[PDB]
Amino acid sequence: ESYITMNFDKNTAEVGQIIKATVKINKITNFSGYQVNIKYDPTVLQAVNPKTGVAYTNSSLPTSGELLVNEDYGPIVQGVHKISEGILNLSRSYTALDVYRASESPEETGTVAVVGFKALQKKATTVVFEHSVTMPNGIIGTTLFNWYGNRITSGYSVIQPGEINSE
Amino acid sequence: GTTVSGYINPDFVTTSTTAPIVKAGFTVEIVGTTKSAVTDSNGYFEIKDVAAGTYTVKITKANYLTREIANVSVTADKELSTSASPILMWAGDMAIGGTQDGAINLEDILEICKAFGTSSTDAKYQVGLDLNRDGAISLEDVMIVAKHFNKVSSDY
Ligand SMILES: [Ca+2]
Ligand SMILES: [Ca+2]
Repeated sequence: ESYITMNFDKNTAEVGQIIKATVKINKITNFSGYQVNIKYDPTVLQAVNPKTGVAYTNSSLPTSGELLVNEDYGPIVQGVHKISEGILNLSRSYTALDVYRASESPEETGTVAVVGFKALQKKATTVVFEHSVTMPNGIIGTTLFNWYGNRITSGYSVIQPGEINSE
Repeated sequence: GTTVSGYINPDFVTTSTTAPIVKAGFTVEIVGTTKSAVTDSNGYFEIKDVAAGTYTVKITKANYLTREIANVSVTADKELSTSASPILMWAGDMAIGGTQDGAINLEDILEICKAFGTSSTDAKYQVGLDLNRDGAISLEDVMIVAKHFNKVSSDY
C-alpha cells in the first residue's frame, strides 16, 4: 500500500486561478527525503508559489508539507527547474540522519511538497512525474530515501494525478 | 604532434592547504587516442605530441562529474584554459559502491550525510565524503553539491 502521488486541491481552473499540487507519500519506511521531477505544459500552466502566487524562476523552492520540517534533523531543500520546457525538479531531505534515527520516530506518511500552477489557458492538460536523466535510477521521475541515507529502490508505486480541466 | 595544456579547478573555495590536494589528480584524455595526462598540484596538465585534428577532451576524477569538451581544434600548441580562468569541475557525483551515476542529485547529498558532522579524528569520517578536504564532513560539503544540484555532464 506504499506510494507517492500528487493531489490537486482543484482539478478545474479558470485562467488566472491557482491550482495547488501536493506531493504526498504513504507508508514509506523510515523516509528521510525525496527528489521528484515533474512535467507540465508551460503554455497552459505557469508554475508559482502556491501560497503567495509569485511565479517560479528556475531556482524557486518548493513549499513544505507536513514531513521534513523537524529542524533538529537539519532539513535542506533544492529547486532546479527548466520552466521554458515545463520541468520542475524539487528535493528536500534531512542532513542529520543519526539524530533522526535516534528519535525512533520515523516520518512515513504525509505531504512532502506543494507547488502552485496558475492557468494560462483553459484547455485540458496534465501534470505528471516524469523520468529525468538527472535521476537515472528514478521510478517514473521519483527517488525516495530512508534514514540510513539510502535510496529506496522498490516497494512503492507512483500514482499520477488526474487530468486538469478535462473534457 | 603538438602540446595541449591547461588548468582545471574544482568549483569551490579552497585554502593554501587544501588547493594542492584537490587540484591534483584530474585525468585529462584526448578521446579516441592514447594521449592523456594528470593534473599537478596547481591544476595544470600538459599532453605532449597530439596529432592535429578536432577532438573531445574528457576530464575525470573520482567524486567529480565527468566533463567532455567537444570540438577542440588542435593545429598547433594549444592552451585550453589559464590559471586565471580555469576549467571548472563540479564535485559531488559520488562513487557509491565503486560506481558514479553521471548525475549530481539527492543520492549524492545523502551519501555524504551518512557521515554528517564527523571530523578526521572520528572513525566514521571518510576523506572522499569531505569534498573540500577541510577535515570535516559538514553542511559546507553538502552545499558544494547543492551548488550544481540536479545536473548531468551536458550541463557544463
Ligand atoms: Ca551521482
Ligand atoms: Ca568538508
